[PDB]
Amino acid sequence: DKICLGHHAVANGTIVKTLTNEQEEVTNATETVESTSLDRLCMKGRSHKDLGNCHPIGMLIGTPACDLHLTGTWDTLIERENAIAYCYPGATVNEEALRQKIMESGGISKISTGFTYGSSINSAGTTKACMRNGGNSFYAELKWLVSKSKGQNFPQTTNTYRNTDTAEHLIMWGIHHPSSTQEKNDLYGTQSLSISVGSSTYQSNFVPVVGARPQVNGQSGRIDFHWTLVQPGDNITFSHNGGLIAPSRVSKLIGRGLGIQSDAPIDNNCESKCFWRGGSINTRLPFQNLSPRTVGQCPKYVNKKSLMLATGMRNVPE
Amino acid sequence: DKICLGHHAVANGTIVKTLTNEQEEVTNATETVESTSLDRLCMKGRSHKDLGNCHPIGMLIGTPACDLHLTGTWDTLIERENAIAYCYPGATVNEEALRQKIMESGGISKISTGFTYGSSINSAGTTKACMRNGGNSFYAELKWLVSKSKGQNFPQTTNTYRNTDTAEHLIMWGIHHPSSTQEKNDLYGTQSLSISVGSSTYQSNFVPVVGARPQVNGQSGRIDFHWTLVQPGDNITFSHNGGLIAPSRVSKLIGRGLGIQSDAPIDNNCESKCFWRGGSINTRLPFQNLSPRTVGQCPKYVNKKSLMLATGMRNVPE
Amino acid sequence: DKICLGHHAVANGTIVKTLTNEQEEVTNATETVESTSLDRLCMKGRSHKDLGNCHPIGMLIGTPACDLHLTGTWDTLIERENAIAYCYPGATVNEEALRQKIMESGGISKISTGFTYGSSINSAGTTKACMRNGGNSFYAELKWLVSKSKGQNFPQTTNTYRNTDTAEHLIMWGIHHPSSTQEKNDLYGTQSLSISVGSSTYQSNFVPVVGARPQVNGQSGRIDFHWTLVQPGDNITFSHNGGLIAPSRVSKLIGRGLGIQSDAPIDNNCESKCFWRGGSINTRLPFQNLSPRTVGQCPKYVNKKSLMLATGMRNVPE
Amino acid sequence: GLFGAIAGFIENGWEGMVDGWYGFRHQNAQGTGQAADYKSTQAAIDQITGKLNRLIEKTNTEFESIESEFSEIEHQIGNVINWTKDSITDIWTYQAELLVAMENQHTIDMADSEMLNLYERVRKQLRQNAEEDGKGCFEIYHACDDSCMESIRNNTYDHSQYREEALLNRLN
Amino acid sequence: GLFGAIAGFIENGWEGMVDGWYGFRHQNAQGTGQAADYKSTQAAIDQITGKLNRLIEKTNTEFESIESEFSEIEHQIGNVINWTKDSITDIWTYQAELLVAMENQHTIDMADSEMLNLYERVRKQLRQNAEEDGKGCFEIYHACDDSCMESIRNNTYDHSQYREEALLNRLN
Amino acid sequence: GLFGAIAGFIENGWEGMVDGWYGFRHQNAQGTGQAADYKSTQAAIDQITGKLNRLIEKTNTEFESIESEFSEIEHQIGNVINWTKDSITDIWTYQAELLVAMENQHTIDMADSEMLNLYERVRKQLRQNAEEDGKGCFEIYHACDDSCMESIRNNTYDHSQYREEALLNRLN
Ligand SMILES: *[C@@H]1O[C@H](CO)[C@@H](O[C@@H]2O[C@H](CO)[C@@H](O[C@@H]3O[C@H](CO[C@H]4O[C@H](CO)[C@@H](O)[C@H](O)[C@@H]4O)[C@@H](O)[C@H](O[C@H]4O[C@H](CO)[C@@H](O)[C@H](O)[C@@H]4O)[C@@H]3O)[C@H](O)[C@H]2NC(C)=O)[C@H](O)[C@H]1NC(C)=O
Ligand SMILES: *[C@@H]1O[C@H](CO)[C@@H](O[C@@H]2O[C@H](CO)[C@@H](O[C@@H]3O[C@H](CO[C@H]4O[C@H](CO)[C@@H](O)[C@H](O)[C@@H]4O)[C@@H](O)[C@H](O[C@H]4O[C@H](CO)[C@@H](O)[C@H](O)[C@@H]4O)[C@@H]3O)[C@H](O)[C@H]2NC(C)=O)[C@H](O)[C@H]1NC(C)=O
Ligand SMILES: *[C@@H]1O[C@H](CO)[C@@H](O[C@@H]2O[C@H](CO)[C@@H](O[C@@H]3O[C@H](CO[C@H]4O[C@H](CO)[C@@H](O)[C@H](O)[C@@H]4O)[C@@H](O)[C@H](O[C@H]4O[C@H](CO)[C@@H](O)[C@H](O)[C@@H]4O)[C@@H]3O)[C@H](O)[C@H]2NC(C)=O)[C@H](O)[C@H]1NC(C)=O
Ligand SMILES: CC(=O)N[C@@H]1[C@@H](O)[C@H](O[C@H]2O[C@H](CO)[C@H](O)[C@H](O[C@]3(C(=O)O)C[C@H](O)[C@@H](NC(C)=O)[C@H]([C@H](O)[C@H](O)CO)O3)[C@H]2O)[C@@H](COS(=O)(=O)O)O[C@H]1O
Ligand SMILES: CC(=O)N[C@@H]1[C@@H](O)[C@H](O[C@H]2O[C@H](CO)[C@H](O)[C@H](O[C@]3(C(=O)O)C[C@H](O)[C@@H](NC(C)=O)[C@H]([C@H](O)[C@H](O)CO)O3)[C@H]2O)[C@@H](COS(=O)(=O)O)O[C@H]1O
Ligand SMILES: CC(=O)N[C@@H]1[C@@H](O)[C@H](O[C@H]2O[C@H](CO)[C@H](O)[C@H](O[C@]3(C(=O)O)C[C@H](O)[C@@H](NC(C)=O)[C@H]([C@H](O)[C@H](O)CO)O3)[C@H]2O)[C@@H](COS(=O)(=O)O)O[C@H]1O
Ligand SMILES: *[C@@H]1O[C@H](CO)[C@@H](O)[C@H](O)[C@H]1NC(C)=O
Ligand SMILES: *[C@@H]1O[C@H](CO)[C@@H](O)[C@H](O)[C@H]1NC(C)=O
Ligand SMILES: *[C@H]1O[C@H](CO)[C@@H](O)[C@H](O)[C@H]1NC(C)=O
Ligand SMILES: *[C@H]1O[C@H](CO)[C@@H](O)[C@H](O)[C@H]1NC(C)=O
Ligand SMILES: *[C@H]1O[C@H](CO)[C@@H](O)[C@H](O)[C@H]1NC(C)=O
Ligand SMILES: *[C@H]1O[C@H](CO)[C@@H](O)[C@H](O)[C@H]1NC(C)=O
Ligand SMILES: *[C@H]1O[C@H](CO)[C@@H](O)[C@H](O)[C@H]1NC(C)=O
Repeated sequence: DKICLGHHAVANGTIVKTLTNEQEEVTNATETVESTSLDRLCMKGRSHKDLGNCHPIGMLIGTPACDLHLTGTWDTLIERENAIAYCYPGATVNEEALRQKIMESGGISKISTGFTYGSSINSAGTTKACMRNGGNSFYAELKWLVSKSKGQNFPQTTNTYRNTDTAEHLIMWGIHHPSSTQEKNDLYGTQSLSISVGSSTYQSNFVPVVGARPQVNGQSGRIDFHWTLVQPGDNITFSHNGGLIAPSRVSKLIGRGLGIQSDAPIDNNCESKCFWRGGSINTRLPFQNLSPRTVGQCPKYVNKKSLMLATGMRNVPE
Repeated sequence: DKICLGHHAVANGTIVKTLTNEQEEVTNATETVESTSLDRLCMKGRSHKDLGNCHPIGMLIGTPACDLHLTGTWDTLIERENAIAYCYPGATVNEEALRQKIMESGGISKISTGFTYGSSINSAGTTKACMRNGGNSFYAELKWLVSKSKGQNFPQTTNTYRNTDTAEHLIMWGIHHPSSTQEKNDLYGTQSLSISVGSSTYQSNFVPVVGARPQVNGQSGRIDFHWTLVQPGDNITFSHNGGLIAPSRVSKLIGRGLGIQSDAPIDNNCESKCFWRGGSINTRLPFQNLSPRTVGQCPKYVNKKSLMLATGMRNVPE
Repeated sequence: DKICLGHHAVANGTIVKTLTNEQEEVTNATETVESTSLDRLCMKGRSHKDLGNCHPIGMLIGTPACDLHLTGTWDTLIERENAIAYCYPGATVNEEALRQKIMESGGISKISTGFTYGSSINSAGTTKACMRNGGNSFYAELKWLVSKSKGQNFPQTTNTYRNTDTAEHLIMWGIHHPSSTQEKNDLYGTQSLSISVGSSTYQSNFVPVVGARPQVNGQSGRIDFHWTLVQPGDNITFSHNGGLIAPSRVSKLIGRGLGIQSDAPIDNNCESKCFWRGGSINTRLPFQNLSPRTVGQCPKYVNKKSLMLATGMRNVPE
Repeated sequence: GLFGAIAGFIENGWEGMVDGWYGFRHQNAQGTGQAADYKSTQAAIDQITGKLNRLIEKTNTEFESIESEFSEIEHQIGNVINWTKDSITDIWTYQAELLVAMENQHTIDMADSEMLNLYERVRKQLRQNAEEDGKGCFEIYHACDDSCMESIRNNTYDHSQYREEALLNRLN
Repeated sequence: GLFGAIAGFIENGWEGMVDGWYGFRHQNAQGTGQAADYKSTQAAIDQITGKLNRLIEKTNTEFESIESEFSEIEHQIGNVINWTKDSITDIWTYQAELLVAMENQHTIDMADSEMLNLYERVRKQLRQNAEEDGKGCFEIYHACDDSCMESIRNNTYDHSQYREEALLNRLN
Repeated sequence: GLFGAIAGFIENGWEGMVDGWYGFRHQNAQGTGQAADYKSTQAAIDQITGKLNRLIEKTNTEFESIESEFSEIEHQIGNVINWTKDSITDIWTYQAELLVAMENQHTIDMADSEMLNLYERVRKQLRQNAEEDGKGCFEIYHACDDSCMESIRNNTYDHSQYREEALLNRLN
């Protein structure tokens, strides 16, 4: 002669944290922080470009290992560890400011500079560091300018690139730094060298550094690279008596793409919006504990491993 | 023999978001995000100084457009688009850092330097770019230093400014870069050129650059400005042999100001304490969705178009 | 035949802030924001080094003040205001980056390079700015190179340091800047001057510049400093004909510690995990109103004086 | 909701009631009318006005320009500014949404409280003189004139006046 | 708990209740019984679903790498980024632990309320035909068959049928 | 408030109760006595302890110097750090203000219900042997001495022994 009331219960409950207790036992709960990572770059429905052994800056200069990737259109650009950019010893002035600019870009278009050289200039400078086909070569987009004969002073030559396109072109050039005073006089001459670059927004002078250095790739001499962007209708004029690594082609970035720095293998079976150094993150929930550094539409990083959100009521055993 | 209880409800109810329900109907609700903005600068109760056609940096060097406000005191400062900074082509090193110091300040003063030179030096050098009364003029707070006669060599000049005031002053100098080797010897001399700036708190060496380049404002030659702050009591010295224009009087930044940058009509009937490039924001609401870039005391920017707060109770249809 | 139910209360209750009420009275409350600061630096358990009048950079070059801080290990580094690193007037390029790097270390080790010189070279050139025991000295970890014969030319000497350690090393060198055009001729010679520093990762050339300037510590000349990291196995080469201050020792930073910029008395009986300009912060509360600039395991700075968290029921008066 | 009054055991209120948030409707031999409560209406508004005033307050953290609207920004540092500003916007957009959801969930259950408290006040007052139907309406086992219905609203209602009278109807 | 029903006066839940979240366990002359309630269960389910709905609402915020992975970055900006990232992390870590804990507290108490709201729905429906047990049951003082207890659960129970019967059983 | 026990149907609290947080006072033929229930208080006290354990937790997330407190930082990069340091502060201030304001509301409504839970616990013990006044007090209709008052507090109360005596005084 009685009617009773009560809730449902389970044998094994799930522990959750509350404002009053961190040992609360609810009937059922779910996870909110992702721990699962796919060690693959999910590239389905995505026109990706792997670089393999090429480093982004090599695309603009023409490194032998980066010869494949000198042009293309993409929405995503993948970069690897140990990626070579400089065949011949050296670096680029603010190279990171340039590298992430390429990883933000969605394609590279190449345009000729149209540079004519005199009789006293050997525009066919090569090195054993840059190898193509098997023999010696040079950076694809650049030209090493030396004296035609030993000793003879490099002539004061004026080279001008002009813009015609509606967009802005990124021009690169290098400065050679000889390994000894005796070697310096062979390449350009005994005379004092000065490389002056002039435009409408950029003016800077460079003097070739000469001195003894350790051997890199089998060389003591080094070439450092410089870069600037020229506006539409704007001209860039070079004035030098040797030492300048001339530009044969200028670079032009098409659109906007995504830049991934991961060593993980590629996969076209899955698709992802979130990437890190160890692969892809595919999840609906808003937290992850994999890495603080990610790219794209991503869950926010948290220091905790597990955080359980309760879906059911208090679990009271029988 | 009966008494009933109830709660009022409206015919036209509005929808709000909760923790459990996405669409919950309430009797009344108000917005928490400001979407409306007046496209006018509200300057009531503010001793504002409108820059107009001139640039903030043009005040310290003396642009013909900044003649009406070389000195003056204010609480807020308004910058306009396409503001003339330099009549003679060139840029300032750390241009933005220099710009922000003027926008931090609430008033600029000018203190004379008293820089005299030898008979060989001409300080009356002027340009065709800086137009004053349809003539040939130079910057108001700087003087172009060239050799007296055409073809002469510039002597080794040593000039020193003395900071005697209790507050620090802003010294400004610029290095001129000749458009050719024939122009470099024309008024600075055939000698080797080097400009040195030395004090207790700042020292750096500057060398001019030769080489042909496009004509901006009908000029191939450029002047790049450099700046430092002379501490109270300290002394700054300019050791130059040619290729430097000297300051006639330095700047003193006093008090704190507000830096507004927008192109909108000025209104002195309204008063606001936050501004953006579109207009001004007058709201009590803690959030806004108009622009992520604001200056002053503002509500925090959000990506939500609408967030409604329940002013009333749970609306049940009757 | 009666039983009443109720609760407990107190006379003078604590006021707290609520969601629905500004003024709410409770039976008990506790603070969450820290107002109480400790004006000491608590270094119990911590193996620390107080520099005092000496600057962290002065440990590397060997400024008279740090004759007791050249070598040693710690887990905490304390730096004081108006510190000393330059007995002779000058500044280090990229100083702050160098400064922080030393503060981000837990011990310094030193190894002698053992650079050797010829008969015509004087390595023991000293200044009265770097006084040691009354007599004239020079930075303990550098040697001033001058010609043995006053006036004659300085040899084209080359020096190279070998890095034969598993971990990396830091190297520093000095560049002289004369006050008169006769100083170079009496110390180094009348010939042209150039200094070439070279490694596999870093290389540069910088010429000693002459110019008149104000006197600091009686000295009109300047000695500026430059630094780079030498990788394990790599070499660094100096091509010089004078004007260079060659290092007599290199430096290898050990492990990690904690860098505090504070002018506060040291307490060895007290222990702490957070430190600021005005001392230590010891607390279990999650917030503070003292300083935004803090180091170590430190509670979050909030822009409010006090916020109290209720620890009892609502207080009802009688 | 939580207290099961609004959209709970009371089916719905009244649109015709404009003179309050909570009210009484009386049913007797004389006729039918309506009179709103003032005590529980203000008790609900005080919670809301407190909240409404708690967010309209503006703090004075003055922020100065770091990005130029006309001048070009350096690209490498421009990405550092962009990364922070987007992160900050993401925190505030998150906090703005969670607050609205938090406060709306609390206000909706707060109203359920003052309806239940008004119900619990009358229930204990009528004591044995009445029985609840479950639809949110008290049935007294005697006749109440307009003075008898007004006495429950003014909170001055003596249960011992109708104790044996209404206890007689309950047992027949 | 807050509403004091779950783990409150009711000792424990039933591990046999598989067809729902809340139910009845009735005993009469015919025998035992066990049937769940729809409204109470669904109110608890519908609210959790919409609570899980806000969670998976993904932000369309595009971030790009400001910190280089393989190459080196400038040491001073390299500290600024490391500081900003760790400060952003601290916000989202504490914020996450707050949300989880806050939503955990409200859900448990929400599920507690719909239990009490059902108990109050049965108490008012039985009017004066049944008295409260203390452990969450109802002592029915009349002969209530298997179709009679169903009329409670169907919300069709009429006390007028058993009023005279139960009242006399309560008083002898 | 939300549960109307503290600052609700009860006029005020007793300022002399030192033993506990919640309790009862009896008025019989022998006199008045003060006793506080241990179990009902612990439930509220332990809930506060859990909040105080959440805010002493170690945020070991270590930070290091980015601004030189003695020397001067470059203007442009130094200005961005200011904007970032102020934004994080502006967030953490709002975080600290919300946490406190909310947590307090919860503790108030926690204790508001934690005696209502005791009020309903005693109500179910007595059942039909006592009636409700409205002020928050149960008046017993039978002879209840000090050893009888002991059982009501000690929960060892049996209403079957006193059922017949009470249901005579009520209906008279
Ligand atoms: C840090 O953050 C700032 C602000 O978000 C970024 O500044 C933006 O820079 C981008 C360049 O990448 C600008 O986007 C481009 O705008 C061009 C013209 O904009 C005008 O027209 C729009 C109308 O929609 C006006 O709102 C605006 O005021 C201008 O008047 C477009 O021509 C560009 O399109 C290009 O891409 C398309 C792809 O479909 C191609 O067809 C072409 O290649 C085309 O060139 C582009 O949309 C943007 O305007 C700037 N923001 C603002 C507020 O002005 C910084 O770049 C960012 N730093 C980073 C990412 O490193
Ligand atoms: C900004 O933040 C980043 C990330 O926190 C910092 O970068 C870290 O820098 C430290 C110090 O150089 C690195 O720690 C080192 O790890 C080496 C192990 O190699 C790999 O293993 C780790 C996992 O353990 C991987 O994550 C990664 O692939 C590493 O490459 C050790 O060999 C190092 O030990 C050395 O020092 C000790 C003294 O403490 C000596 O006894 C040893 O002989 C040895 O020489 C060291 O522990 C860390 O790996 C870096 N992480 C990343 C992601 O790059 C930046 O330093 C920081 N920027 C600042 C402070 O400006
Ligand atoms: C980023 O934001 C921080 C603060 O959040 C700023 O850091 C402060 O910078 C200001 C200058 O911009 C400094 O304040 C000024 O100090 C000058 C020297 O006074 C010293 O000695 C006194 C002894 O009594 C100390 O109190 C003081 O701290 C200094 O050490 C004064 O000349 C200035 O006084 C002027 O202003 C005040 C107040 O407005 C008025 O009384 C007068 O108008 C007076 O002329 C001023 O006090 C301060 O040292 C810095 N504080 C901290 C904590 O570092 C950065 O400037 C900012 N970065 C930017 C803008 O790039
Ligand atoms: C047994 C022995 O010691 N080997 C001799 C070599 O010393 C020498 O060739 C080698 O050394 C020279 C300089 O001493 C070069 O570095 C040379 O390599 C190249 C290179 O591939 O990088 C050759 C290029 O032709 C040259 N490029 C030009 C045209 O400028 C560069 C260039 O000198 C540097 O890049 C400048 O920094 O160097 C290397 O193989 C040869 C004689 O060759 S040489 O006449 O070209 O000097 O004789 C070996 O017996
Ligand atoms: C039709 C045509 O092509 N126009 C001819 C002009 O090119 C030329 O004068 C112009 O060019 C000269 C240099 O070739 C100058 O730039 C000159 O402008 C000034 C200026 O900026 O005002 C003149 C100043 O007197 C001078 N300032 C001083 C004192 O140094 C500066 C100066 O040269 C530069 O700033 C240094 O970098 O330039 C401009 O008018 C004239 C012939 O004039 S010339 O004798 O000066 O050569 O002929 C036009 O037909
Ligand atoms: C007022 C007057 O005419 N008196 C003469 C002195 O001024 C002068 O000695 C002093 O001035 C010179 C510059 O001309 C230096 O500042 C010098 O100081 C030192 C220094 O401590 O830094 C002395 C060092 O011994 C020396 N270091 C070495 C070993 O080279 C340096 C160094 O020359 C400078 O740093 C280069 O810029 O300078 C100070 O003593 C003396 C000079 O003649 S003497 O050296 O033969 O005595 O002549 C006085 O008549
Ligand atoms: C670039 O050169 C052309 C002539 O080839 C000239 O017409 C134009 O003015 C130059 N551009 C600028 C920006 O000066
Ligand atoms: C530097 O030179 C030393 C010997 O002088 C040599 O052992 C080492 O291989 C050189 N470094 C490199 C990177 O080749
Ligand atoms: C428990 O089951 C329910 C319903 O199927 C679901 O909501 C919840 O996510 C489950 N928990 C886990 C850990 O899968
Ligand atoms: C709703 O009406 C009330 C009373 O007039 C007022 O408080 C509130 O601001 C109104 N809201 C809207 C959106 O009209
Ligand atoms: C500035 O220069 C002169 C040196 O003659 C002197 O008045 C003053 O001491 C100098 N200032 C400082 C700070 O050394
Ligand atoms: C509150 O005061 C009481 C004294 O009645 C004390 O026992 C308790 O520790 C205090 N609690 C806090 C959080 O300060
Ligand atoms: C009822 O009368 C009392 C006076 O005892 C007064 O406080 C209250 O406001 C009255 N209510 C109405 C609705 O007039």
